[PDB]
Amino acid sequence: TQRIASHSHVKGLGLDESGLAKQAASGLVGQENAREACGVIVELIKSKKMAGRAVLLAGPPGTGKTALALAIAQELGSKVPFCPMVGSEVYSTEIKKTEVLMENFRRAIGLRIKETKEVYEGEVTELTPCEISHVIIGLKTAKGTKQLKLDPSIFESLQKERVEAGDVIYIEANSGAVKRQGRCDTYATEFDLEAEEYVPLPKGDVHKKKEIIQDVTLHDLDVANARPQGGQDILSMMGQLMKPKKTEITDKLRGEINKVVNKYIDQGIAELVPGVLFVDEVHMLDIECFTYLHRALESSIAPIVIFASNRGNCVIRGTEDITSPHGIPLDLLDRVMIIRTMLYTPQEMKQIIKIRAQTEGINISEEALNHLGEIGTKTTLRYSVQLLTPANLLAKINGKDSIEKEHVEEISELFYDAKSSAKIL
Amino acid sequence: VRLQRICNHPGLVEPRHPGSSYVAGPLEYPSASLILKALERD
Amino acid sequence: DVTRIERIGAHSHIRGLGLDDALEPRQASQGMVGQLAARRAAGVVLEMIREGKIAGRAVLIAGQPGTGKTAIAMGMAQALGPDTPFTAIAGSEIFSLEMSKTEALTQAFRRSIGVRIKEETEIIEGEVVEIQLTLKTTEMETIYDLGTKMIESLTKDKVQAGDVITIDKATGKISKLGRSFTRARQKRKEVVHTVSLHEIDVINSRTQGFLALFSGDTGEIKSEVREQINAKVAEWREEGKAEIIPGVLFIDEVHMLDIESFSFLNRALESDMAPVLIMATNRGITRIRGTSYQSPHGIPIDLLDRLLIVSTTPYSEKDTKQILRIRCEEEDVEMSEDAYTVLTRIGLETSLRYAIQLITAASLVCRKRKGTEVQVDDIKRVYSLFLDESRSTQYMKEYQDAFLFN
Amino acid sequence: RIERIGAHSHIRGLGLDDALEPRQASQGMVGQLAARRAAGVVLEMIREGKIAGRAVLIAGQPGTGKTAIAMGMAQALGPDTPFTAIAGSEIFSLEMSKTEALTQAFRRSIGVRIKEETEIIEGEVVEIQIDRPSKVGKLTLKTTEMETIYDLGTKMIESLTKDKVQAGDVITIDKATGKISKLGRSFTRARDYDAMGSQTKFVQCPDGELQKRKEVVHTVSLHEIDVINSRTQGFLALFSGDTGEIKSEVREQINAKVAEWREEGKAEIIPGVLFIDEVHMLDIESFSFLNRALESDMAPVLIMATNRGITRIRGTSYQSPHGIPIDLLDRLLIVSTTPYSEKDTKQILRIRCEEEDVEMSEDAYTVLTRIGLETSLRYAIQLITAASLVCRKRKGTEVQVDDIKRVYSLFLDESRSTQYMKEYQDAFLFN
Amino acid sequence: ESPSELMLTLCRCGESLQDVIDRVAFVIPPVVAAPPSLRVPRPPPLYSHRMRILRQGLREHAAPYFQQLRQTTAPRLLQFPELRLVQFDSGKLEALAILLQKLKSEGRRVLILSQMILMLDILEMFLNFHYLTYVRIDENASSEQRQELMRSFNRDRRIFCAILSTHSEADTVVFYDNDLNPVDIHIYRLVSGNSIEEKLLKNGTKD
Ligand SMILES: Nc1ncnc2c1ncn2[C@@H]1O[C@H](COP(=O)(O)OP(=O)(O)O)[C@@H](O)[C@H]1O
Ligand SMILES: Nc1ncnc2c1ncn2[C@@H]1O[C@H](COP(=O)(O)OP(=O)(O)O)[C@@H](O)[C@H]1O
Ligand SMILES: Nc1ncnc2c1ncn2[C@@H]1O[C@H](COP(=O)(O)OP(=O)(O)O)[C@@H](O)[C@H]1O
Repeated sequence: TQRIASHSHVKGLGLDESGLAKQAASGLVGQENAREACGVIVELIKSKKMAGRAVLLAGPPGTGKTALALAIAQELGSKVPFCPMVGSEVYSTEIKKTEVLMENFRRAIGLRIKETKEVYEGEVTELTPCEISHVIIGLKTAKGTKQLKLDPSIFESLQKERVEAGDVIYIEANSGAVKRQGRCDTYATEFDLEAEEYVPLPKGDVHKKKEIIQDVTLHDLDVANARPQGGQDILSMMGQLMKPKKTEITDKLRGEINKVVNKYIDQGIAELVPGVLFVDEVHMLDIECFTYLHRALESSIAPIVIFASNRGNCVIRGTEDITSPHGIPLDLLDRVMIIRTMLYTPQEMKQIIKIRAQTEGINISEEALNHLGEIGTKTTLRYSVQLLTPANLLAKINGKDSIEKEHVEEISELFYDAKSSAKIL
Repeated sequence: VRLQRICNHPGLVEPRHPGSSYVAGPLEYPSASLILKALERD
Repeated sequence: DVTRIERIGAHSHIRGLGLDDALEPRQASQGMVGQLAARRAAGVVLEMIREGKIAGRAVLIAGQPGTGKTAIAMGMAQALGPDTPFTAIAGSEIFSLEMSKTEALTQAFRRSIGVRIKEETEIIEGEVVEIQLTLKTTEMETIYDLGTKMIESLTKDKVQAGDVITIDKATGKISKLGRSFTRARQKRKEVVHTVSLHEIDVINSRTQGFLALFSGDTGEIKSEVREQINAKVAEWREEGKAEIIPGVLFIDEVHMLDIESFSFLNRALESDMAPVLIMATNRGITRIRGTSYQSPHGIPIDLLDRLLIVSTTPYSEKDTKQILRIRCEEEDVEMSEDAYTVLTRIGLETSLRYAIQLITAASLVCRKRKGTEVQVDDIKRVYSLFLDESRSTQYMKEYQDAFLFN
Repeated sequence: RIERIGAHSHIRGLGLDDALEPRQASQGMVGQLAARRAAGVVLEMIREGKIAGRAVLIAGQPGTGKTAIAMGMAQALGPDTPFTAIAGSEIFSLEMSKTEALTQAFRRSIGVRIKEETEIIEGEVVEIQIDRPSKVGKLTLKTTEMETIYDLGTKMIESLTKDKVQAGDVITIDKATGKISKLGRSFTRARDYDAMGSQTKFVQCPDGELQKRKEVVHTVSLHEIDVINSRTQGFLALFSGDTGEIKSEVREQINAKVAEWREEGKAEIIPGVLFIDEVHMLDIESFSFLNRALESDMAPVLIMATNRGITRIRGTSYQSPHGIPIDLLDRLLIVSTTPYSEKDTKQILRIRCEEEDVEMSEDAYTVLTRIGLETSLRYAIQLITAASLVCRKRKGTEVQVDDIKRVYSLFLDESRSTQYMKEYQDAFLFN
Repeated sequence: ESPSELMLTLCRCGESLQDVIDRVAFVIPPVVAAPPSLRVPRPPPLYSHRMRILRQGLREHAAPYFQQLRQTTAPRLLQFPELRLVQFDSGKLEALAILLQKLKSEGRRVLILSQMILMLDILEMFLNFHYLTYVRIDENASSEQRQELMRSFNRDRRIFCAILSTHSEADTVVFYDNDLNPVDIHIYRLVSGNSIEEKLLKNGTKD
């Protein structure tokens, strides 16, 4: 099976229908306050009506805030869109960071569309290029045969298809996408070592139009419009060949796109589905980023945002003198929820250790479990988790299967924690 | 009926289909030809 | 339920201006209440905008955070209505690597202004069922002379029986916009367009500047085209072939502007074709951007001198109750008035934002309770599970050691 | 041959027995036996390849083989497994954001192996006749077992006539591709004419039946797939390295498609290994970004090296152990290296002398070992070849301790250089 | 001056420079959009003349290499996973492939049996994928067509394999499906029954 990461055990928030947090469920423990709060938030987004609300998490480092976001995603299913990122990626060498944030917000939302589409394929019978415009193409298929006018654009496409007759093609009127499928299977015997392959005549009508539940983000709508790879005019082609550099997108484009999407919704064909945006290490953002967040969260179309930080009241990035709680400016802090996190005790450590051991499926002595819980009490939890694989390797190499205290101590003197290094540095 | 489909081939039903991309309609902008009537002193 | 792109907004409630016809305040209407002095000042400024006889006047709105100056600005914007240009942009959008700095502010200004123009065009059609000249018609038929592109194009055109697009009789262009008068089942009009100088300049800049509009790519258009187009606009104004409708502009968080920005603003305001401008900022005495100078709101003294100010004041208790009830009905949530009172208290101690936040959480909690009316118990539980600024600051201060750098 | 005797050429592995006990000498290595144990465990776990995202750091005195340990690891790993070593200063670039650079390195480290069946034939060019007017063609081949005769395809005709193959040659053609390849001429093929033409060797006639199916396997890295499909003719940029801001939607689309290809036996992934040197050269931004860069499943194990102690965090004023924020520190484990002992130094220098192929006196060994111990090992390593050159200038073979003293006097060392700078402080400006 | 040794493979295990390209390239944009077209009333004929002159200039200049340029920057819009899917679709085709390879090693003409009409088309896909011969037998064909097909089979030995419509000479066939009506080769029935699909062929009674 695919590899297993640290945050793989997580599968669900572990709440109960009543709205409470079961002590042991879906790979979670303790922090009933946080678990029920996440329940409230997931219900809020399930409302699918509120827009612009935002929340933040905090607490001791390595308490699973990332795990909480992941579990929210787990219980959210797949239909709703989702997007992670970090403060570091905001800095770019292509466009301003404001535009990076706005692009993120645009792609947080999702869209779903039911689309017509009209196709044309068959076996090429003839190709009469009467007067360019009058390019009639005769197509043969098991159902029968037809011949229809053509667009000189598709004429050039066919030219470039290297197709004459007795071969299979595939034409879509909307995109005008032109394509070949090798040669017909009728000519499977003329020669013996002719290179090109063969496929049989289509078993359906030349014409067919089928609907499809397509889904796209508003970000992709904007970007697809911005740089018109579509079209075929030579001026457009030349515009395409130029280097693909991403550019800041004018907001008038945004407004027109919003209007057109409103029209599409009024057609009843398309239905909207907002997403949730998760941002990690928000403290890494500068003062300008928070300044623009102030306005960005105001929009009537902004999806729900989440944050994360593991820092005290320290200096503010891009500010270098003011200190604010968690480093986030107090003004922006005024605009957000707050959800905290506790610390743990040895028993919870034993519980989570059992969970992880099952996750990677390793037999272990209960004494080793006790000693490892003691170590975690002394050290950080992440340090305790990291010891599992070396212990397993020690067990396997020596031929035994379950882990014992001897292997635990062996790993102990093999590797040391940060504080151990510091005291010996 | 539904025994033989799976017993022989699942593609016999729900035939695998090749995806594609959306062909958005073109974008238009109203204006007046007067934008160019002048600016050509000559 | 069915939703448009927009949804419940943080400041959706407002729809206009709670102003009397005599530019006087009515205590509560249009989704806003209180702050009567700012209300009258904003009415005066909006009247200035309507008149538009003066050129490029500037105003600033101060006040401690929380006082919804953005609310006032959005109320102004609604009051203007969808007939005059209005531009709103925060302070950080100004820094863009694509173009230089002064260029970005100059483009902003030239975008804010607006030029209107109406035009006419005669277009008539005949009900031609056959798609092939023989301009089949039911009102009055024409066999007028035949072109070439029209002949080779309309013949192969795909159209339903009796359908009649509003084709250009005056020209013949295939304009597939109109419908059939009666076959399937004329007005020169005054086509009115709105345009800004940022549109005219980019359109004339190159062969396809309209592409650059959407692409947001063009940078540093030479000032020569700018001045020439200004001359062209003026000489169209004089001849009556065109008219101007001076728009407006809004900026936010001007405290986050460089000193060079303020100097360029001081120059540019002096110009003639400057749309009216509005500002926004909260802090009091603060350091200016780029140096150690402490200045009122961190704005250069000279720029302040050539600018006016209007202040706001906190909300009293009953003001808070009024705002709470209006936003509670806005969200369509119904409370027990004891809940109203306890929540109003809490909001007074903590903040306005905290209450505007708690309302929806309480609504959802009650939905889980399956009731329709929320009481104090639910609010207390919600406030227990989530924290405000002060409570979180404290809780850190107990765990200060855990959190790094503290 | 392009290689040359390098400082770390003497390294050939790690010298660990099956139970991972290091051997006091093996494939050019000895010392830091605890470090050798830990490294053996790491290599074993890499072979297991059942887990992702693990990270480890190596700290110790400078010039204590940390790079040597890493290179022995890389050698023992083998070429099949992808590997890549980079320097901290290298990420800082004027073409891309740092985060994009880190993503590029990560994706480079991981590799993908594609398996696919083949269908080909090969044999002598027994006879050919082409019949230009389209062109009619007839041809036959054979092998060491039987013979056959076939018609000729029109596109086959163009292919071969551009190939201009000579009858009697040995070649192989794939039906689907219809692309031919010459695999070496044969006795009759290169028997040629009376006319000179050319001269060439021969190859043995093929064997087995003409048709052979056969399976081919390939390998490519994730970043390579990203780049090739990114710009649609961004392929040539692979060499130019001009790729910029490879968008995230592309990343996720590739991840989805590769996963689905994976669980269907189409191909097999392989968790590569990535090593970064002078990790302290990273700022706080890179620490933040990579801190989460380990959760993504496609996470090759990371190895870091740095000798600092309680140093200012790059880009700020914060002292931290080795200048790495504690958030990362708790996410990884450490290994320490001790300064070397006396006799082990003798062994190391004898190994390096063997490397250089210069064999000299025992008193020279004693004196040079003591001098290097007092000053540093690296200066001794420098003096090795210098003494070799001096002795060869003497026209003898055995280097003598007097020659060692001569060369030592010739090339002052660090301590002597600072002592000199002291001898005249005002010699050089800005003191 | 002109080393131009060769464009070396990018570590693709021997072959390279096209197989990697056509194996890896699969990306499709989520959306494709046309260029925006400005809407103006009657425009000046002078701008029209200038832009049309530009439209003339662009070609001829591009004409000689307009074609070569046009093959590129035409981003793929869709794909078609091959019968490699058959791997995860039906164990029948993958499991038989080996025995069909054995038969091709031997060299008997092989007629194949089945009942579903669409399974015939799928098996035709299979045949094409393996690069073998074929001949289709259906029920829409008339009797003279049936006998002409038999004549094609017998007169021509070039074909190697054939498919029979269940409705109604060589020495290689194997059953495929089940039915209720009566109407040295080894017949390895297509029974992928590791479950009740065995009893599914055993009794065939009212119960
Ligand atoms: N209920 C839980 N069960 C198991 N592990 C947990 C739980 N809560 C937190 N963790 C641990 O927290 C770690 C993740 O920490 P992380 O979220 O990155 O730190 P922070 O919470 O400061 O962002 C994981 O290794 C996970 O094992
Ligand atoms: N009555 C209100 N209605 C809406 N928003 C308010 C109200 N009072 C305070 N605020 C909000 O408090 C935030 C910080 O206050 P302040 O900056 O003074 O307001 P503004 O953003 O309007 O300048 C503002 O973003 C504003 O939206
Ligand atoms: N125990 C050893 N065995 C063999 N060679 C060694 C040993 N220790 C050091 N060396 C040699 O000395 C060098 C030590 O440099 P190193 O400490 O790795 O540099 P850095 O401090 O940059 O990591 C190595 O390149 C290696 O060639």
